[PDB]
Amino acid sequence: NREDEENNMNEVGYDDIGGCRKQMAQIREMVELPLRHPQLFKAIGIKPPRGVLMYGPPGTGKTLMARAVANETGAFFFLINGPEVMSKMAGESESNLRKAFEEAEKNAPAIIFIDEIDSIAPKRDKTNGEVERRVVSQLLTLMDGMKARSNVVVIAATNRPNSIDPALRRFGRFDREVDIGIPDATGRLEVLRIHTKNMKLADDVDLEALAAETHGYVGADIASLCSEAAMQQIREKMDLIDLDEDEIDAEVLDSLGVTMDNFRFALGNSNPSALRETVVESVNVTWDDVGGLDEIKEELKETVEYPVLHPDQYTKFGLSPSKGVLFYGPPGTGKTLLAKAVATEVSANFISVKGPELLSMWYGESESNIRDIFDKARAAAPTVVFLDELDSIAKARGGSLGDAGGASDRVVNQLLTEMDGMNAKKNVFVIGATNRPDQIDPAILRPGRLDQLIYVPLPDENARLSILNAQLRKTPLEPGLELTAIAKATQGFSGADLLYIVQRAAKYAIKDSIEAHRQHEAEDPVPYITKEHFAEAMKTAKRSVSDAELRRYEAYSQQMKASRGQF
Amino acid sequence: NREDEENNMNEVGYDDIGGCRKQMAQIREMVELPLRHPQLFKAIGIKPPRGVLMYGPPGTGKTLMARAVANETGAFFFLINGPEVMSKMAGESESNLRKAFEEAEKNAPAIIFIDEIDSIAPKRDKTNGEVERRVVSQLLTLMDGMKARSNVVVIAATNRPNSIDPALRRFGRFDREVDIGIPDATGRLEVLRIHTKNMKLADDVDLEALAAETHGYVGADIASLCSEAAMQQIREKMDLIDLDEIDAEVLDSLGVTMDNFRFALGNSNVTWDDVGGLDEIKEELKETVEYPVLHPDQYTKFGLSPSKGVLFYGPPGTGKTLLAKAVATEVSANFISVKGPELLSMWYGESESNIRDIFDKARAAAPTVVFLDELDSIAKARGGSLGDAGGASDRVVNQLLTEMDGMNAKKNVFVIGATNRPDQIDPAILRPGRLDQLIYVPLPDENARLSILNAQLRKTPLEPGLELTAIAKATQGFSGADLLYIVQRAAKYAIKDSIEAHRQHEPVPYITKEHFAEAMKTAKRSVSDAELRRYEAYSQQM
Amino acid sequence: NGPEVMSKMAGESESNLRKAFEEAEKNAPAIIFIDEIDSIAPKRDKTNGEVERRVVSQLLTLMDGMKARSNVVVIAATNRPNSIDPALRRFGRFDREVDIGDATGRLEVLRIHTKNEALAAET
Amino acid sequence: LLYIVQRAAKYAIKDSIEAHRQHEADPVPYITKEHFAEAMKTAKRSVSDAELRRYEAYSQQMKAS
Amino acid sequence: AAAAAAAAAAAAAVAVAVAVAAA
Ligand SMILES: Nc1ncnc2c1ncn2[C@@H]1O[C@H](COP(=O)(O)OP(=O)(O)O)[C@@H](O)[C@H]1O
Ligand SMILES: Nc1ncnc2c1ncn2[C@@H]1O[C@H](COP(=O)(O)OP(=O)(O)O)[C@@H](O)[C@H]1O
Ligand SMILES: [Mg+2]
Ligand SMILES: [Mg+2]
Repeated sequence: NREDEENNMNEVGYDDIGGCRKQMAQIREMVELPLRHPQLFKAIGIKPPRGVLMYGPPGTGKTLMARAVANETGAFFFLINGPEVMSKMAGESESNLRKAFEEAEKNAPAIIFIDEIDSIAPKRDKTNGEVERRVVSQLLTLMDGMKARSNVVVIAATNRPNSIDPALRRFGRFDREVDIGIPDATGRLEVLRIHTKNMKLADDVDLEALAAETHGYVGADIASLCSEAAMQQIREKMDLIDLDEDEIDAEVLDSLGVTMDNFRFALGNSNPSALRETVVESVNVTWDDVGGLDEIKEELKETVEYPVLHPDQYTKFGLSPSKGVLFYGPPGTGKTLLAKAVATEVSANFISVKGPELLSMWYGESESNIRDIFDKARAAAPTVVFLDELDSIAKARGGSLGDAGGASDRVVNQLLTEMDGMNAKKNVFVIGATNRPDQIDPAILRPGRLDQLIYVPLPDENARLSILNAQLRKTPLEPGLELTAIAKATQGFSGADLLYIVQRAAKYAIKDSIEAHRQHEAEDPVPYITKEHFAEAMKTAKRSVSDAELRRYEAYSQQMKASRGQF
Repeated sequence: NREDEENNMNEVGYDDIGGCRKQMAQIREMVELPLRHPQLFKAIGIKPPRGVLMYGPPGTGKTLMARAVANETGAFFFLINGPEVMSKMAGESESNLRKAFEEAEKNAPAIIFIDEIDSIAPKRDKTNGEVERRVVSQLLTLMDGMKARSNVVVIAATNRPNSIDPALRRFGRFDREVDIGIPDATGRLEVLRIHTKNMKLADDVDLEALAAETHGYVGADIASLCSEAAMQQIREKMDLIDLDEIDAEVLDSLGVTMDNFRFALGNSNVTWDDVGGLDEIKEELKETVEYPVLHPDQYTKFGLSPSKGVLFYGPPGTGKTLLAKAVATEVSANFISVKGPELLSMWYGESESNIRDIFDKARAAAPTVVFLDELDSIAKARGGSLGDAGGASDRVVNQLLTEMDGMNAKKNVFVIGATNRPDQIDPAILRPGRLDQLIYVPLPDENARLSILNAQLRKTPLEPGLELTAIAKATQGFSGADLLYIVQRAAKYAIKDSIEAHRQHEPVPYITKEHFAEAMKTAKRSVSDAELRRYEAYSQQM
Repeated sequence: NGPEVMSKMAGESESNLRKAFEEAEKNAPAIIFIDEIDSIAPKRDKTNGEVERRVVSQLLTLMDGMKARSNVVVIAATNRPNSIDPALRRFGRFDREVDIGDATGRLEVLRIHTKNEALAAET
Repeated sequence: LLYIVQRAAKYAIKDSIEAHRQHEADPVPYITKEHFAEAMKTAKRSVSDAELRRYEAYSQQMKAS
Repeated sequence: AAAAAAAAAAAAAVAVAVAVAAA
């Protein structure tokens, strides 16, 4: 049939499974090479491996590679789904396995693909039931016993190889474990090229930029990105085209394409599947929103982007990048705002954490959560981890009286060994924010964990002008007013307090607008906030931070600065 | 057939779901368009998404929407529930899943709805059972595999998506996670109209006010409310007539008054006049509260989100909770009253979970006003604690800070604080953006307390004249709570006098002036002068 | 009956309930009296069995759904009404709860049972 | 010391990328003295005197034991 | 006229531990 002709040509292959060549090379070796040239193996006098375990995070290409091998190799293929074999009748799962292996051996020199063995082969010492123990023992004796495996090779796929019987992880049963892992930039580019081979893309789309901007996508998310971009484009073109009660007009199908805007929208919308648990609600901030603190903004941009944008120079200079920063100062100065701006206008992934957000009452579960979040961050690198209000989760362990249950000390030790310990040195930048540095563990503020401690001060005159202009960028204003007097009058306020003044100006303008609007309906009077509203909104203006906390923050600042002396 | 005609009419479909147009748009885009015009998809060269995970609170209309789209489309519908498919023996739950998918793919192009999926996918890590792991693996293999499925769509329903195996929320299994949230005022109006398409109303019936006063009732709640109100009407207008073993001309006069719906909302799951004095505080709070909600268009035009927090501090029994309740009644926003020491816990890391839960509920049920009563108990001075309880207090105050002002979407949530000792609070909550306004509630003057007495006597049977000015001027040191106690004592004295007078007979319908005098003869003062001096000093230093 | 319907044998319990309901809906508009419903209402949340939760879902399907009931009313009976499902106690399935909890009624029962004051006050 | 080295490398990277952008509008094959001079202005000693005294007191107690 | 058998699993309770804060 016509559908069969295209479907037959639609069979996957080696060209379709691009993104990881080394693992592909190993699988190709084992599956084909002893079948193409057995004479060289008998010449060298050894038999090849005949067992594989493909493992990795979900959606990387394991089942796809198995399908590709099935389509390419001319040998007989036998697929076994995981929970397909066992039934209620005692002694039937083993009968099914025996029948499967018997068919494979009797038919031809074949391949057996067993999908999701983590369910069929758990650790015997841990399981309490009996049928699973019997079936795993059956699989062991069937795969490696006496007079077994006459030219048969087994392939396995799993998302969690650790939960496998150790007796299965040895030579003869599963010879070597192929790691089908997260692709790199070139791998993502290759995946994009593969998925955009049959699509009618526009002439203005380049895939290099997309591959560069997408970071932690596992390759199953690239298909999602392509599908979502196609969906946006078709939605846009259908809002124009008629309801199309009949068959779609031939005039629109001849002119179809997907522009860079669709892909960009999908990229801004999509998120890697691994981090879908830790997604952050869409909050919009931009660098133009953060007034003042220009040096800090520039330095943060550099320290977050240079390891990402320019890794070639780093590797040519032969040194690592810096992966830490701490913000400390009076409250409301803009630390959280800087974090939001980073999360919005930085390409690397973002992980947001509240203060106690990961603390549980169970034993060791807080440390389990810490390990989980850092493992996610390391897997989906480059990544930015924001630890808001650090002093809640990381205090001076053992100082004064420790935790009664001794849990704070354990969690801070786990945090220590996750930020600096035996690891693979991935791109994970830790952003810290606190307003009480004296209660922080000295072992966290060391270089290599939190390198540079940036102090955000109260805004000066120019910073006040900058923040006022940033806050009033989108409001409608008359040309008459000038904010320099507003900035000068304060002399001690913070960005939060200036926001409060602007808010009261807005409320007074709102009151006047409603008061002037009601008479129009009873029987656009103030399209902008006038100088009177600002003049009258400061009547209830009071300083936010007192004179006792400010002196403490400053004194800590000079205490830190003094140790830098003698230079 | 008589029932056959109702079968077609009762067939759920479009216009039955109200308040989820965007989500309905996405779902119908996924379900109908590829089945309506597949030639364009074959031309563009990309398979459609074929998996959805609808989530949200229970009883919102997830099953309704799935059934509606399925019945509208020509696809076969098969429903699978959580507990029904899982068993105790070994090796049949996966068989059930396999048979379901097999017959669905064998019969016709079908739409499958797995209701309550969170009971089948426990994440394979926080779970010890073996059958659950095996069924999760079977579900994964059925959804994706060597020629797994074709021309079939799957939808799931859950309340806690986080408690699902991440391998299920991958492209090809669950493509787009649609949020079926609580509906707004417009959604509530349209669902009321939808549910009232067949019932007969009265002339003086409006649904906008009903949508206004109803806050958290969603979907099935609305259906149950309407059904039981109609049933009560039917039962009420059947006993007052003779129980005939009946003329349609008299039966077709049923209607539905408003009082029926009033008590319907009163039994199913104060006012501005009740507060005396505090006029400037009342009007300031009123503007700050209902200006965002009554005029959102102009705020969008100006581009500035409003302030949220307020803090009252002063003597107890003054009416902070009274103002909070008045707000809860005077705006449709939900009210969440939480006491100070209520959130604490001897366990480790549980007060934090409590705070996360209450704030998540407040943000989910927006607009909302959250009343933190006795905030001094939680938000202790973060520095001078020096103890393990001090560490716990530091933890909880940090959680409060990061929750009320943190990486959030800025939903409409208003935090109201109330304390009688404002100088034991960390000055991080008091910064603008968390709790900007510092309102001081003083002891009421003579006119204020007279108005308080008048408001308290709003519905109390009273003589034509009581001369409240004397009692008002003779209680210079009292508070609103104390005045309420005096009024209650007078009422109980009148009640017992009437009971004693009528006992001999078996007398005054209104509280007499003599009764009021002998009730005022006993009184107590709950506030000293030192507390007033402390509050005055705090206000002066502020 | 509650414990009678029990048919562990290849989960025939749901078949028994279906046959019962079909028989009540087949002949005439009738009245179904399911006795001792607390034994077959495992709240589907504290129970760990299989048939219980399966027969709870069968009852919730037979009581509400597409063409669920056509002019037929069901009656239940229990001792502790708190061990029932919140989905079973909903409107449309079990929308009315009647409290059948005196001395004059006990004396009337004593008079009508002995037809063919201390006895009403002591018992 | 690693922090000093990292900061010097960062300034070198900055100068290199700035020079490249100028070129469009190997300039720095190696790290210069000025890079260290500018990067050493924010050098901090992580270990404090209190912790140093605690550690040496523990060591002397171990010796005396 | 032929018999048969069947093996089925059973649930088992599991203990736990929990840290506790204190004053
Ligand atoms: N948004 C809604 N609009 C109209 N009716 C609704 C809505 N949500 C629920 N209902 C009503 O509630 C009843 C049960 O809803 P259900 O489908 O069980 O909801 P959910 O899937 O959210 O649990 C239905 O009969 C339906 O008429
Ligand atoms: N201004 C007032 N007008 C009327 N009743 C008042 C007033 N102030 C206090 N009350 C009465 O006092 C009682 C308790 O007041 P409440 O709001 O709990 O006080 P607090 O502000 O100390 O928390 C209420 O039942 C209320 O009727
Ligand atoms: Mg796979
Ligand atoms: Mg902050």
